[PDB]
Amino acid sequence: EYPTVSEIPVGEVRLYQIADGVWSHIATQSFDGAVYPSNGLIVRDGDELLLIDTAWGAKNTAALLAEIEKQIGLPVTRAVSTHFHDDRVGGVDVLRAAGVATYASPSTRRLAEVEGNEIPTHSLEGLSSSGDAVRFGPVELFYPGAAHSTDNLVVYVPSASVLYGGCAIYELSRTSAGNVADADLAEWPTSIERIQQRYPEAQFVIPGHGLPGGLDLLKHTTNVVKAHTNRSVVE
Ligand code: NA
Ligand SMILES: [Zn+2]
Ligand SMILES: [Zn+2]
Ligand SMILES: [Zn+2]
Repeated sequence: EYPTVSEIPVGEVRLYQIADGVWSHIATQSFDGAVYPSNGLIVRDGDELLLIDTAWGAKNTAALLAEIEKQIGLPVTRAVSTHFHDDRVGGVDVLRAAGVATYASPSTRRLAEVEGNEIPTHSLEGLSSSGDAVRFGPVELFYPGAAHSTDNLVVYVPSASVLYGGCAIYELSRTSAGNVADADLAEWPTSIERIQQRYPEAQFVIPGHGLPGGLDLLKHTTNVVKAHTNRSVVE
């Protein structure tokens, strides 16, 4: 029942409840002449909500806020962007105008500024070096090292065993490398292994784009990334 790319008109946002107090948000965007889906996370935070990632642009993010109020009815009070690309920070200004406190690591904030992308307000401490983890409300933020980008964070919800990999993790249907312009292809498998070693208890794994699955999304991603490094597509 997870919504697929052809099931979400561009400009609309769907929510999917993964576990008690955990939802993903799903939006779509035109990119490279195709239409791509994109996931973020919503985590219940007492009587408030913690948002992970925007919905890829101002229009989608406004629709995300409206859909959250329609379906959940609790206020989004904080948001964390997991890397500097537009599918993660595009819409930060909308969140800020809606009273959401926006956060990213210093590295993400700097890279967003260099790229010309929206810059989250707050700087997350303690995520500078590969292997660093910090608790942030009801989630753990983890910097596994460079992968899809040098700044990419992953997010674990310990109460629900939900691992949100962001764009460092590919859905199973993705057979080839996606947007790797800013990626560290050489470190990506090592970074995935750090994720596997830290969260072997994860029951649900949410990629940055596409269908959730289990922990075999990690090995699938390593396989695809390694094939790309070797100028190969297998699947
Ligand atoms: Na709180
Ligand atoms: Zn990206
Ligand atoms: Zn992405
Ligand atoms: Zn595979």
